Amino acid sequence: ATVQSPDGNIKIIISDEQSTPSYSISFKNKTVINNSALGFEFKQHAPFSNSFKITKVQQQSTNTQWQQPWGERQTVVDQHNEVTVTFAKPQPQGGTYSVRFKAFDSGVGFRYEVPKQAGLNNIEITKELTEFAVNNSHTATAWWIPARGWNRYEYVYNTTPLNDAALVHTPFTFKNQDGVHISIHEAALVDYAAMVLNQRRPGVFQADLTPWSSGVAVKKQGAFNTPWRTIQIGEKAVDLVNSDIILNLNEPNKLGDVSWVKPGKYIGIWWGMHINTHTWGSGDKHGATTKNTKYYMDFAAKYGFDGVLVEGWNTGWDGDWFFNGDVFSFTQPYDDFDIAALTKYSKQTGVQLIGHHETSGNVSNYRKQMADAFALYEKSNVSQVKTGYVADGGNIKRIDKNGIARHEWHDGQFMVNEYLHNVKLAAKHKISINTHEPIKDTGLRRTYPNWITREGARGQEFNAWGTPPNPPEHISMLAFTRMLAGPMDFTPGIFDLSFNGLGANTNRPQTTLAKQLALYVVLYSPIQMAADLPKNYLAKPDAFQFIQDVPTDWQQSIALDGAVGDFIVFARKERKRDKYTGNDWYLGAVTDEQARTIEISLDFLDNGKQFEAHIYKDGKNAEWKNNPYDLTIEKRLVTASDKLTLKLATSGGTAIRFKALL
Ligand SMILES: [Ca+2]
Ligand SMILES: [Cl-]
Ligand SMILES: [Cl-]
Ligand SMILES: [Mg+2]
Repeated sequence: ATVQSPDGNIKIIISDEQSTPSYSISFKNKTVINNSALGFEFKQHAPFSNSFKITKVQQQSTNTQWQQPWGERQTVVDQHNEVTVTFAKPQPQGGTYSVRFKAFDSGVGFRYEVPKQAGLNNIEITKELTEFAVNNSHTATAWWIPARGWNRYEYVYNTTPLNDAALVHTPFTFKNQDGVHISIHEAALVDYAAMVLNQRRPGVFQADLTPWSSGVAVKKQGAFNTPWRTIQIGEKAVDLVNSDIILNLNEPNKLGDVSWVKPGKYIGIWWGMHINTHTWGSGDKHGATTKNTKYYMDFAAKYGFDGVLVEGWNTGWDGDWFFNGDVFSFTQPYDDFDIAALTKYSKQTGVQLIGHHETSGNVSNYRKQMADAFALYEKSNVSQVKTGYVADGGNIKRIDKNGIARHEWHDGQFMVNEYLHNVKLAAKHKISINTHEPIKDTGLRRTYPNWITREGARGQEFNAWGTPPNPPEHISMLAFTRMLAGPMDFTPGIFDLSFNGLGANTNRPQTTLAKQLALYVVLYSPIQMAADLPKNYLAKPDAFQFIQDVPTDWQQSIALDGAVGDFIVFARKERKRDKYTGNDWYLGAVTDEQARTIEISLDFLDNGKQFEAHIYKDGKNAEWKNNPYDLTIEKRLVTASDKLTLKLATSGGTAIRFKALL
């Protein structure tokens, strides 16, 4: 069986000639994915592996578009060819299953659909046999983070030959010697275990499902489908970025009217604890006090921020909060945090309190309190909650039905279901969720638009204490790996880079000031933090104006140029909403440890309109180690026929507001 992208450049061949069912993929008539196996093994049920033959293919196609409630673009185009391939094996130990393939111009998705059949009752998958066999893997280069490690998704990216990537998380991005870029991920991860990629024979990446503590991967009753497995393929790195395949593979919005989900910018009592000017726990330096929260709310109201995150408001942080998962209350504030007074103040200022639920990995202590916790927040006019699951890999703690503690993975079926339960319950209270230590993004924000963002990668917080902090290349890695999954709460915008001393050997963002501004356009999220202390923004009002101006919701987004681990340039057009007319464009560019010159055409600007570019760029002598603050701000009249030379300092960047003129 064969299915091709609409333009014909991607071609998938599905076969039954090998030991098992298999597929392969060519791009512009060069094989990029060799024969790759399909099937399952189960704990007790007979395997779905060899001796299955193709009995039927069903071809169809799609050419449609749909609108996002919020996002990186307003209109999403869905154009693909589709084939459902049915496999059958005769008895004894026979069976049948289908695989559905969708071929887009930017990549392919496939999933298994196992129908009701005699003897398929309560089953437990122990292995998914799916492979991604990369052709010419000996000359390919990969950019990856290890899977199953003690620190979950929070690793800096490795740059290695593809054959060195032994056990990796997705999105898993690499390029072959021809320059073709490929990224493997998954979409609509629902009631199933996350896929890790395990390199077997060289270049053969086998699905490695994250298991329950008991050792099985996925529990199902009867007929079941898998999540989609996705293979993005493009001639350029930015072709991976500019694809909507992950969203297109998810089910449409199930929450109805989601106008109560509000993209916007926020600040927080947060960074002070990470740089040790405040504590999460009670005492003389407690961050989460009524007085401090009102001070942040006044600042937010004055400078145009929608909400104030406050961490450490609830009892249980005293001591070493990493070990306090059993004792957190999600309804009882500390005595110095007057939530009723802050509810009144939020209505008086128009600035909302943003809630915070850190579990330190104990999800049963959270689950038992969750209904009361969201009721309190709904009563308190709280519309967004940041959740947290800080614990080492494999050390989620749950209490089973017999009262016995078990350890689970953040990305097993158990936690996949746990996260979605939290999001669905929050939606009943009109609360949106920002998940730290999450399951990776698989596009479910389409289906549940209150799941607005997540962390699931090293963000700004590692620049306070990472030892070492994130390297200069980190953003340009994220843009082509983690960010292919969906939005990230990076918490950009640190203006005081000197709190631990300057130079290359201290814990600090290893960037220039202009790169901190560029992050607001480079890293998409519907909510963007201005992460720093308010007084640090008051010290730099001209630079702060960009953060005040920049939206977080976009009618269109275009990655204009870039290279993995080196640089990226984004242009985005604001969505018409709230104070934004919908006419302004924004640009952000960042580099790695190297200074870089990038030539950019402005032909993305609307034809026939004049713009005033407000350009925030590295000063002539800027360099991140000892001169990160040199900054130039320039105004320049431009149109679509103009061009721009970006001059990025070492770990530098540029941020631009293109203000449409009447
Ligand atoms: Ca974290
Ligand atoms: Cl994580
Ligand atoms: Cl960084
Ligand atoms: Mg580089």
